[PDB]
Amino acid sequence: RRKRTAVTGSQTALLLRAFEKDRFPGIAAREELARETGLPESRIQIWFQNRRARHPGQ
Repeated sequence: RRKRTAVTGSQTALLLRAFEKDRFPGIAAREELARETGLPESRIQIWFQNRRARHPGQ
């Protein structure tokens, strides 16, 4: 178990917008999102994975 990352409302909103542009960001795009959101890139990867599995689109 790693410590569960607290994702804020504003962070979620920014991730949802990037998801609309590309559902499979590569590591460079994820590192950009990491810098923009404050989340570690590793956590952005997991966020996108879960999003794809649970709420694709909309």
